[PDB]
Amino acid sequence: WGYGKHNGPEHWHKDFPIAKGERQSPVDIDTHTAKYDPSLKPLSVSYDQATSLRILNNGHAFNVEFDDSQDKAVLKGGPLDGTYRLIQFHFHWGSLDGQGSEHTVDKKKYAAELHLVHWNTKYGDFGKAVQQPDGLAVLGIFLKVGSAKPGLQKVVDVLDSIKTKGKSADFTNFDPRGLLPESLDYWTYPGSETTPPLLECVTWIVLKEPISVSSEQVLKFRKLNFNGEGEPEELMVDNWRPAQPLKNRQIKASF
Ligand SMILES: CC(=O)Nc1nnc(S(N)(=O)=O)s1
Ligand SMILES: [Hg+2]
Ligand SMILES: [Zn+2]
Repeated sequence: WGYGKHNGPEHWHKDFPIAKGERQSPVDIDTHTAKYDPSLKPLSVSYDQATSLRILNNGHAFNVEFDDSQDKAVLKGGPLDGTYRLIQFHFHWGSLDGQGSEHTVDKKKYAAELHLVHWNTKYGDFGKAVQQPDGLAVLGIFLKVGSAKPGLQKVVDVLDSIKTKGKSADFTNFDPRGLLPESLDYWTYPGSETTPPLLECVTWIVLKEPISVSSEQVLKFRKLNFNGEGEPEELMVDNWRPAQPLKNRQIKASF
């Protein structure tokens, strides 16, 4: 599976038939059919005791991994019942600045999208959590191209260390708070992981307020490679899944 002509999203259904299931992500957020629900609590993002461990290029994107052995960085509040542990975060980006996001907002596509993944602590570990309809919660953040994001620069600089598939680099003392927008106003809906196994286990929480990063900061994203070392060069660009049919679902807004 990958994002190419022969192994791209329009083919993942053959090994992963859940690709055309019931609650698949991403989706277009139509802001006028989004149901403002005033029973939706504010988000409680507690990320001040976060331990980042490392960064690694896994062939389809890079993941800053975190130590989820204790509630150090947790997400609760909003639509969530219970505490969800931060395990890792990654982006999806495009080859140009008019594509990149997975989720769109009135069919508009932004330059990229940050996903901070969290698993429900009721289930003991991430592994058991994806056996559950409420196992995961992914906080989604849109990136637009403008002024540079200060807090994004440590990530951008490490990317030469992990140019190719399989590479890693110790990456401690990274504080994820530096990537959060000013406002925690979100849209939320039942969905899925957007990369195989496409498990229908995610409560998505997409923020309304994009962060901006600079054009030179996102250029560095597009230098990475899909391919392993000593293999033909495949630039890691456009690693996003097209929007899926909302099928029944209604998207709520906290605003
Ligand atoms: C281990 C892990 O995190 N797997 C994920 N699969 N898809 C994710 S995504 N596309 O929803 O943000 S996270
Ligand atoms: Hg599930
Ligand atoms: Zn993702």
